Amino acid sequence: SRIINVRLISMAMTGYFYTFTRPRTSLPMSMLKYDPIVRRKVLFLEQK
Amino acid sequence: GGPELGSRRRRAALATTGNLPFEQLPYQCFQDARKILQQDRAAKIAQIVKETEKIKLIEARDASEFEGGEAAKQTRIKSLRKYIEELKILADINDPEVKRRFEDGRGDMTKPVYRFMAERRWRSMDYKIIAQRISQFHVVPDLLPAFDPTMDVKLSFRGYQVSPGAILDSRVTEVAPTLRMQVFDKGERLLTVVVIDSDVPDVTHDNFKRRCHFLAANIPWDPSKTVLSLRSVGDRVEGDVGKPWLPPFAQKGSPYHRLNVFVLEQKPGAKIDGEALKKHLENRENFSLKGFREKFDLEPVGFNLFRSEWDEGTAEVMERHGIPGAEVEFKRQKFASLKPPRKARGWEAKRQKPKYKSLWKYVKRIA
Amino acid sequence: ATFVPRHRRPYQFTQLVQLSDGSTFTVRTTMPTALYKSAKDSRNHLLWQPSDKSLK
Amino acid sequence: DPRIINILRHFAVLSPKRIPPPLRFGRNRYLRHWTIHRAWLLFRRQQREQRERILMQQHQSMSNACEELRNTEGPGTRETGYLYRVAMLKNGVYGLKSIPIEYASRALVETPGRQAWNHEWKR
RNA sequence: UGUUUGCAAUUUUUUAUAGUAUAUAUCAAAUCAUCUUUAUGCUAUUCAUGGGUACAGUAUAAAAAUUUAAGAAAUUAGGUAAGAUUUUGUUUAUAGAGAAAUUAGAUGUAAAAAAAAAAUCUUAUGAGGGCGGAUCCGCUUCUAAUAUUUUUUUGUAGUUAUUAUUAUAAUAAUAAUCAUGUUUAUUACUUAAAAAGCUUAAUGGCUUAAUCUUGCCUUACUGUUUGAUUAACAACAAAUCUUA
Ligand SMILES: [K+]
Ligand SMILES: [K+]
Ligand SMILES: [Mg+2]
Ligand SMILES: [Mg+2]
Ligand SMILES: [Mg+2]
Repeated sequence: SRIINVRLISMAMTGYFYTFTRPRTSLPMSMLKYDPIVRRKVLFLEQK
Repeated sequence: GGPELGSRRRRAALATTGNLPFEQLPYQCFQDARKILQQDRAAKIAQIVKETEKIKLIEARDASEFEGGEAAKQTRIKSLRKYIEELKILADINDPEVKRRFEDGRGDMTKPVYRFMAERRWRSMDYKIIAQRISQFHVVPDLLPAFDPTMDVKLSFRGYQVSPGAILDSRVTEVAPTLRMQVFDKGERLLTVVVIDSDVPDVTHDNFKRRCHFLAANIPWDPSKTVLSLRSVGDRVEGDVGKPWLPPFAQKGSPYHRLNVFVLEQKPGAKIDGEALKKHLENRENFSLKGFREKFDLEPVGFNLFRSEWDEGTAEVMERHGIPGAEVEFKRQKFASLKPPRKARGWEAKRQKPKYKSLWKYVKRIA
Repeated sequence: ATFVPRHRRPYQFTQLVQLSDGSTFTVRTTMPTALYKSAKDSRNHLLWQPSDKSLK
Repeated sequence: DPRIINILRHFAVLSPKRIPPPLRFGRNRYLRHWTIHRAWLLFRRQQREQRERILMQQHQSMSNACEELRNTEGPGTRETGYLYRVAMLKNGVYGLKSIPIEYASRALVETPGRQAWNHEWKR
């Protein structure tokens, strides 16, 4: 209940995602990850 | 007001200001601080004359007088001679123009003062990186048991200065490099330049061998010479070329090759025979710097590094010079498990033959 | 990457300190006063001048 | 509160962003500062070597007298070196009244006082 | 016209010229937000809101500024780079201050410089040593390097000063000596064990980093794959480490 599992959706609209955990009483996650569909580092943002 | 006078600021400041030496600027503190150093340099020069005349007295003195013989007389003149050198450097290390002349590159390197500051500049950064390249790239103990560089060596390929330990292309490293060597010691000595490739792969014996890519000797060098072109070693400058420059190459598959550019000093009055140097490399396919140095009594003084691996231009460079070995690729040796094959174990693994065809719904197509 | 801290120092003046004996010396201080006339000091304290009878 | 703001305004000026920036000298000025720097350090050497030379000479004089004093005898029927052994005693040297406060407290001053010296002092 | 106003001072690159690969200049970037009105106002004086005058290195009237401490707070833990290296406890002292509050402390040494002779091994991709079967293997002499000897010694100055003799100098002895460097010096080695710290108990480990601080980061990546855990758990599976 204290920790939630979020989904970091790629901003290349390729449908790839990364799942990381973070506390509810925190800000949304945002990272620069490697999208294997386009094979390039793009911006991944939390789903909601 | 042309480019021969300096920079735009100088050419500009040299036409709007007055003509007056920098030492004669009428500033209180600057002229009061130049008066302290003034009478100091007069006191140091007055000490060089007192220590100079003190050596003659010790020079024209029977060794029998000294309770220690001739051995105690050379150790007393040794400390005196060294004490004079420090006084010659301390007589101009505070001069404001000597610092300006050395920084502008117009300083005479035949004087101890300029060589003292030139050496204090090299050690500040350039020595540190080359001392690191020797250890990290395992030049020592691979090539030499121990090596502390004493002179600066900067090599440039076709004008562009290459940093120490940089993987260069097979086309860039196709012509003899130019060595920008600065020597901080007095006198003129003969310098021997040896470029050795220490990573030549020998597949027959499963090890690496050393191949010399360039060898020259009997190169007179003074602390006033800066540039040395390895192309004209026997045409313009005096020297004996044992082996001309060989284009570095590295076959596909093998790791990067290290090419070590070594500068070795010959002892005073020791000129390597032009025919005995070209005989050493005869029937020698594993050039050993250790043995070579011990035979000619040389001493390593300077060193620089640059690597070379397989690149697009490697194949074509071999064609021009006929270097054989282009159609040879190296693959990493694979070590398979040493465990003998064993029968599979488990309930499912046993019941995997046609005998248990009725139980194949539990044994086949398992995720 | 170690940071190189810069010194944070206030403005300083050169002050003349005239003790109770009339003697004057120069000091470096932050106060804006020019001359500090000291009526009471070690030169007018019995603990520092036990043999003086005028202060006794 | 108003007085406190006056205090904060003093610290706000000392903030790393408000204080002046690092100096920016040209070559001629920089070279001139180098000579001023070089001379000052040498000047300290001369003061240091001079101050250390006097300190050395004084110590040698004490050692000479002490070494000589150790070999002497007397006065009268006193064993050799009695005076040397008595001089090395440190009775009260590290006590509270070792050094008179008056002598130490008096210091050097740029200008003298109304009465530079008191000759009327009586025991 | 970014970069300090008196003049080729950092690195690399661009361009140009001379030049035959070098040399100088130039350009860009990195390092850094230094503040920029050449006077138009002020000041003094003088002369009728005003008009002059001032002559500037002892610079000047001629610009002292012209249109609410985060380096006082947050215990943020991973990749990488650099810097720091006993931080715990105990003990000593220290206004308020006490059994119990903060701060400062708490090992020692070195820094002019050695040369030379043989011996004992050990190593060497040293002499492509020699002999048996250039590199492999077994024998092996020679040189070189490290280590070791208490071994064989020789030298132990110079500089500053003192003392002694000698005719300010010379000689001998004695003491000091890291210092051309902003003394808060600096640099290297050394400073028992336990303890502190490292997400959490205990055990082991780390102080030469796995701790701490800071800069930039998010590889806490995708696919497949190697060798192991003396063939993980004395089977299988879920697992742990590791390679390309
Ligand atoms: K970090
Ligand atoms: K300890
Ligand atoms: Mg950690
Ligand atoms: Mg403590
Ligand atoms: Mg098993």
